[PDB]
Amino acid sequence: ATTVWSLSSVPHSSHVSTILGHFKPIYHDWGDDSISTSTKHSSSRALRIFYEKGSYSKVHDHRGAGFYSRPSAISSSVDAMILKYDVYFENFGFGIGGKLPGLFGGENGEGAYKCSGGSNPSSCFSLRLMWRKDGDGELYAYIPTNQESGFKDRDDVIAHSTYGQSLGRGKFRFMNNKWHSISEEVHINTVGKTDGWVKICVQAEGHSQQCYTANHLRMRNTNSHHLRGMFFSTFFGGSEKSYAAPNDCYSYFKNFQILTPSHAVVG
Repeated sequence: ATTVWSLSSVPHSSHVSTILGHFKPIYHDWGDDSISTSTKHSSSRALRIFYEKGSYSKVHDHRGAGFYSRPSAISSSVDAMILKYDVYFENFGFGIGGKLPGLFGGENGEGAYKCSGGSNPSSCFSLRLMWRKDGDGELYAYIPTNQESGFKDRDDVIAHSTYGQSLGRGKFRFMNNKWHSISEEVHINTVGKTDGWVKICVQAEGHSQQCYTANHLRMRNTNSHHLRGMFFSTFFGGSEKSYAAPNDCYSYFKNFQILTPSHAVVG
């Protein structure tokens, strides 16, 4: 597969706009106060996100960070994409869950950035990861309501009426105080079919790779929708205090890559 974009490290800068420079263009960025850089766990200077004890999505300060990234090298009709990155969890403390970066797509414009929170218009899909209780991982998908028959009753699905769908929860798990290599391979559906899929592999250093494949997915209902790039998103929650971070804790990200393999749907 062809690598169209990568980001090994971030510069040692106090200016967040410079820290995030090679992610650009970015859209709907937030969380400056949580963003810094660190070589504590790696030779490559990593993007570091701070989550203050007690923080979650609704807390005003130090609750994490978010932005959509659409590197210019990505063409406008990409139907298959692989996102890779390394993440270190420091002092987790996973509480009852939070967000991690994943891919997103949809319309070519602002419509693509609307699939989060309580919002799921027919302009986008988003495929962030989440951690959960005890560091269990999942695909956390904002996808169209018209999924295949019986979708909600799938063994790999914990559905929600308004928020994201939990796919594959517990099939991989995140470990405190370790690096993890993460890959998310996404092939969006043929329009008119539920033949899209997502394969996530996670490997904590020292341990065996664990992979989960979500197949028979619908991401789009129209042919003008495509994969657009990375939805960088990380914070605890959830929308209420029960999701508050139990600890002052930190995540570190390095070695970002986006590849574009040949599109291959699975019916």
